[PDB]
Amino acid sequence: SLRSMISGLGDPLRDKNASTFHWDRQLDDRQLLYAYRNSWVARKAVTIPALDAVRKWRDWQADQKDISRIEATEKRLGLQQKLLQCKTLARLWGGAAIVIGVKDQDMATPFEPETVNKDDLVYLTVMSRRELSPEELEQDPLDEFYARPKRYQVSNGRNLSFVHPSRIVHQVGETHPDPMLATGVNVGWGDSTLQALYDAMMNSDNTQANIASLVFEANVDVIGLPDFMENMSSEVYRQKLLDRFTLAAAGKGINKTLMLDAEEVFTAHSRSFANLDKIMEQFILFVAGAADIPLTRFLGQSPAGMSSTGQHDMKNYHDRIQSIQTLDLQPSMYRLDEAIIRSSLGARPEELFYIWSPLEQMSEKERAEIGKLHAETVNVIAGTGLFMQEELREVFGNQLVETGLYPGLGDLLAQNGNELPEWDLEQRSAEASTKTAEAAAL
Amino acid sequence: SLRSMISGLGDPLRDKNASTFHWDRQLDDRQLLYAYRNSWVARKAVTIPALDAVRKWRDWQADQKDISRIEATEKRLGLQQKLLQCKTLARLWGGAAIVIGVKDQDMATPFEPETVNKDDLVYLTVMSRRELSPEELEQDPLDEFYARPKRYQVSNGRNLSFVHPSRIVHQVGETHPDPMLATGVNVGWGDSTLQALYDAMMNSDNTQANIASLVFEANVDVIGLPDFMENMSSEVYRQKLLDRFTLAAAGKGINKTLMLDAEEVFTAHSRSFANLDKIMEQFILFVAGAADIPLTRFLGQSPAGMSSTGQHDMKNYHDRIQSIQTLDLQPSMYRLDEAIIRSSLGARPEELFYIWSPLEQMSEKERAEIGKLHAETVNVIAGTGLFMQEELREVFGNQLVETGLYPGLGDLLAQNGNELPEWDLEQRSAEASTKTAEAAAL
Amino acid sequence: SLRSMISGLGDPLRDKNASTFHWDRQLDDRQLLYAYRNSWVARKAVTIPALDAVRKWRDWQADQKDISRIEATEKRLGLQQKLLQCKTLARLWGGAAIVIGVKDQDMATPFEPETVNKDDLVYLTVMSRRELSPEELEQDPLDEFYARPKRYQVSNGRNLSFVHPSRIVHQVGETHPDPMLATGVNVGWGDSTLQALYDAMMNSDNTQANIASLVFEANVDVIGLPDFMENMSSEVYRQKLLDRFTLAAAGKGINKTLMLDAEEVFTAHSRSFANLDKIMEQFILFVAGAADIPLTRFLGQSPAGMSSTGQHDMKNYHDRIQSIQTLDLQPSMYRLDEAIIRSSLGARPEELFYIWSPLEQMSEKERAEIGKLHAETVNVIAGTGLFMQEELREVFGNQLVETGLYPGLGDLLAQNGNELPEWDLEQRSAEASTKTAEAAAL
Repeated sequence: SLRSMISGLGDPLRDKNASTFHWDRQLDDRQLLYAYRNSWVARKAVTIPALDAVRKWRDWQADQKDISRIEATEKRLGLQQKLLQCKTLARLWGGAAIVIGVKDQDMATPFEPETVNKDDLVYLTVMSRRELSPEELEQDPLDEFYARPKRYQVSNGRNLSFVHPSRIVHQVGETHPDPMLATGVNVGWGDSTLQALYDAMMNSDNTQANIASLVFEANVDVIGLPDFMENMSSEVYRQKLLDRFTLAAAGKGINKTLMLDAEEVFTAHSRSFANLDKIMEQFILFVAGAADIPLTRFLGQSPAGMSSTGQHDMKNYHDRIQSIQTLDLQPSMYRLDEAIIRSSLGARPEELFYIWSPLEQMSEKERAEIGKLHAETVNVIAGTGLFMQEELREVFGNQLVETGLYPGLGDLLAQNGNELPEWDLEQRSAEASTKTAEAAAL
Repeated sequence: SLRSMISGLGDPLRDKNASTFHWDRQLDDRQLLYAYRNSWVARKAVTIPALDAVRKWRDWQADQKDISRIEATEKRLGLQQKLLQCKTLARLWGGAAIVIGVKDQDMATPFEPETVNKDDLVYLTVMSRRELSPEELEQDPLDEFYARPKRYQVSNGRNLSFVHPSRIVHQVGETHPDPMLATGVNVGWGDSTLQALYDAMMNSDNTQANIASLVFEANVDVIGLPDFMENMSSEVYRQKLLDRFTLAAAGKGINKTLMLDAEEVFTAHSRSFANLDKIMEQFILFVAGAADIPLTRFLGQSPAGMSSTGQHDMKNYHDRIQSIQTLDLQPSMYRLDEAIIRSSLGARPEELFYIWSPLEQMSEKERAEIGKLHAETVNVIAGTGLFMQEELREVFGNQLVETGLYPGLGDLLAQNGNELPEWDLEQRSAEASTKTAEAAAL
Repeated sequence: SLRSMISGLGDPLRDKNASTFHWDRQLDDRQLLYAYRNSWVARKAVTIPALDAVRKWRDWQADQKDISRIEATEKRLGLQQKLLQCKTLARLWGGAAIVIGVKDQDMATPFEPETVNKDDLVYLTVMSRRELSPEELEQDPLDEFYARPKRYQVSNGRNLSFVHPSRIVHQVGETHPDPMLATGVNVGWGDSTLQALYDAMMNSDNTQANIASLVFEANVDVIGLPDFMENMSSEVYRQKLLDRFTLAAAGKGINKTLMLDAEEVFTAHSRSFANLDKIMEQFILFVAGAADIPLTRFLGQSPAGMSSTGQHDMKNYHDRIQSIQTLDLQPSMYRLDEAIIRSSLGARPEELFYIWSPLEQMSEKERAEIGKLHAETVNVIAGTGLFMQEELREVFGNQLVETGLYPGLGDLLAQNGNELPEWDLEQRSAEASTKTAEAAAL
């Protein structure tokens, strides 16, 4: 910091630039509901960066007619919607959690739903931190889920139901830096995301309601009567005055002219609206920066965006979503996603995985131009002898279904699976001339 | 420095330009928590330059079905998330540390977890400088980890647990220049990154709360009564006045006209908002420069970016992240990354390494155009005789999986490994005509 | 210089333009620590032009399986980080030095670690000028390291340890012009780089703290009471006044109107913020020019850069770094870099060297287009008979690994080294028809 001996440039008593500033903590438990429900600024910062992470998602890899019924268990349970509805409650409140139910599982055991090799999966109920209880910490620096609550008092009505954390997907809004020293309602949970952007939000919403108040007082005018103290001294006298000024100040304007006495004044006070529109747009920058959403997605496609050059428009926004898909949704679904591939009739392979779907929407003419190039990498790879032509039917057959170009492509077990008559029992002509190569040459 | 004998241009008593300036050190222990939690400026400067360094990461090299289970030990331990959660605490506080646990390892020995050739690795717990203790320095100028604490008092509750630094990954925020003369809480640790950008942050956040205060006082107006000293002299008299001015100054504006006496004044004082919006944007430059993040990532995609030309948008920002991946995360993981490749059933090769993944997101049409060119370098290289066609199946097979173009490509041990019938037992026709070359020519 | 006889244009008594100016030397020993730690301007000018010189570095040349273990000795000692941590301390302070330790080496001898042909290298400790001592000069104009200190008192605690300069890499910040006449703490060292840019730094940081002070006084207003000398004459009277003006001047603005007496004044004084934002940006030019960093790297990608045309953006900045890599890091590592290639089991070749890695980051699509052209220079060179096809397997095999296109390319000693069956024992058909050329023609 700077401090000058003359002119007081850094003195915390005289100068107040940054020399007299600090931060006090701020807390909120009820107005989180009021702000989310009654403000479009607060509802957009909660929903949309969590809604764009599960729009397109999770194309699997192996096909032994098994990519079809590994999705049938997802569509039955509604795992797409229940991960969206969980992440938003973790975004609004301090955190939320969805709890897994495998059939015939007892209590908060050391609870792995990984060994059960059946087709038994029924429960996916999702609850916020309102309906859970993080009522331990267990600071032992050797346990799995260290500094995490080990036991969840969760039920309504009938029983108590201690639940073990390995039965629970654990979702937080923002990770607290010192989780043992943390306080408030969210003890074993994270912190809300209306915490940091509360000051940026209330600066913008106050100046909207102030500048829209000045438009009513766009020009107020006064009329000064000489002895006005005495006309307004009874009821019968003052209604003789104010009934006539109603009919005389109703129709003034372009097509009527006022008549006044030479004493009466009639000045007009016009307010100023200079530069009050570049102020309104510099505050929604600081909200959109606080939510980490560009103004081509926040505030829709706004005309006041002049750095969206036509190749790198929103490439930073899809770099933020892929840091949620691989850092907040990928680790916490580890007791899932090996249990649901376990529910393919009990059998679980090892080289079975998934990737996340790409996020950029492509045009219909661009998807035709993409599919024209994928057919032409194959023509160059198959032209050189480096892979089996039995082999390329699987790989190019699999890449061309998840593109969505030829979606009705059922080739496994219907179209002789992966076998044609012409692979090995037609390449005799290459095996014939090598038998004639040196035998009929010398 | 300049100094003139007349006009006092460099005199530290008369001129105060830079002649009367110095720096005093500044310290902070509690408001690091308040600023990180309650300010979007401070939380963004901590998280995002440490979050973009572990988004995409570490594609390995050798495939003897071993790139699959060398990642299974990473996904089990959660090494992706626990390196992100470690670097942020080192970024906020003075430093942080994650400690390795190999099964059946005793104490703070001269502790190499490199010789143990088993499949034994369980513990990865990550703690800040709050929960460690750097309680030596050992200034001997010959030891490994010179000027580094040699012993860490770390446990909670039960025992004391001296821990050796070779069991610990050591992460700091900013490296202190003179580590022996250093003081404060962080003795053997680094310095926080809210240290340097504290002045740049508080300049911007003060001027946000001042300019949003002037919008309430956008135009205040006064009304001067002639004898106002005497109406406001009791309770019954002054409520006769202020109840009527409520109903008379509530509805003034476009559709109602005030009536005043000819003595009463009613002036209106309009404040000025000239150039107060180019000031607001020049202070977030100096924050984004202090955090070393461009305003196309800081403050999202901001419309006030006019030097992001369409080829070199953020090429400086990915040059900064690759200087973290190879200078702060690459050396400190040296007792890791040879222990985890040791946990491939005890056997560790020598020519096994990794590179860091590229950081630029590519479009879906651009990844089709990249894969169309990789197939065409092979067609030119295989067309000239310089490499084995047995050999190019491995190299082009390995480069085409980490691209993500043909991800379901299991060719090792399933597709006859690396062997086709047509490599050597089909090139007889080239070996036939050379037997007919000079034998049947003379 | 100019000087006019009338109008006094160059008179050092009357005119003060440049006629009354000189320079006094300036010194600083403690505030180098305060400015580096508490100012983002000073820390960026030290670290970044020294951090971008060791980001990518030193691809070696010969491969006889020896480029792999000539890097294993670098990665073991941490020579990448310890050259970065040395150059920054030389950049901040007057200079710094890293000292080499070869096993079983005694004292400050005439000390060449070049003759020792073993695998013995353990010590790399790096110390600033704080922990060394340049306590001779030896002005004899015939010696190696002329005007350089010949002996370094360096240890802590136990012993004295005279160390010879050929055991030491000598790094300075800025080379002093007259090193024998030099004074201060840095006698045998260089000068700091906060020396020259001290005036440019303090001009910018003062005007940041002044213009952010005016925003608090954006519009101050006064209220003049007629007899205010007499209300403020006791304690009970003045709190009757100031408690009512609190509740009357708290809520003034758009939705409340002040009521004053006709004597009371209420003027409002609005300050001026004209052109105070083009001043703020002309001072960070002169800092970035002083640090010799363009504003597309200093201050991140700033929107106020309008000479970064899309082909020659930062080509001057990489011309400055290559003048550090070949003029400050290349000569001083001469007792290294022949000792570390000596540590390849004692044997040192002669035609073994390195180049520095290129600095421009390339896109992923551009690295595909680069590799498509390198395959096509080979197709034209191998098509003409000017080089052995045995030979091009080494050269194009070596250039295609350091590009990073096909990184898993182990061809030496695994893929029959450099030999195929088809080089010489398949070109019989060219040697056959020349035997049939003139023999079977006449």
